[PDB]
Amino acid sequence: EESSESALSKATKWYLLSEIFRGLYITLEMYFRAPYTIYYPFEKGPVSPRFRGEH
Amino acid sequence: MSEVEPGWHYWLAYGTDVPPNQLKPEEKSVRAYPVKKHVPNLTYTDGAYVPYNTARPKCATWDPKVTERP
Ligand SMILES: CCCCCCCCCCCC(=O)OC[C@H](COP(=O)(O)OCC[N+](C)(C)C)OC(=O)CCCCCCCCCCC
Ligand SMILES: CCCCCCCCCCCC(=O)OC[C@H](COP(=O)(O)OCC[N+](C)(C)C)OC(=O)CCCCCCCCCCC
Repeated sequence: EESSESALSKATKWYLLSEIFRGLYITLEMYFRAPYTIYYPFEKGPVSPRFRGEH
Repeated sequence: MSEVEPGWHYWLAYGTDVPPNQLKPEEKSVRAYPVKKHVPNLTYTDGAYVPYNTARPKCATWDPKVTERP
């Protein structure tokens, strides 16, 4: 009896999957972003002068 | 990827701003031996490096000689 939301508001979010449709929408935002992948062996990740490799 | 010459292997990986063809003569390496064509990784071929011991054996067996009594 101390829930601020009315019964219909709590059930409209529940039946219409409020947060799931948002969750899909955020994932779809990434679809229109630049990916991170680099095309090794045609490109190389960063190296620094302190790097340890072959002796 | 082993076909990339060592000088440019560093530039390609965003490790340096000066390409090895724009090097200052006071920053090039000085090699007192002839430098040949780049050799890629030779594994899965006949050119694969073979390790061996660079040290001689530590005991030298007697070189036998026979001497005859008087
Ligand atoms: C129209 C057809 C497409 C969408 C179909 C699904 C509708 C879902 C929302 C209704 C449920 C609900 O509960 O809606 C209400 C909810 C939650 O509101 P709250 O948290 O109380 O808001 C806080 C207080 N405000 C009201 C002042 C802001 O809003 C949402 O989460 C909206 C989600 C919108 C993004 C998802 C839509 C895009 C999906 C892919 C479309 C191609
Ligand atoms: C009158 C209008 C009719 C509308 C009909 C639509 C109803 C749909 C289901 C609503 C009920 C619900 O989401 O329920 C949630 C149920 C069970 O939840 P529970 O165990 O009861 O706990 C929660 C409720 N409490 C606390 C009140 C008890 O599990 C789930 O999370 C199911 C999530 C399924 C998501 C699948 C992906 C969606 C793909 C489609 C969009 C791309």
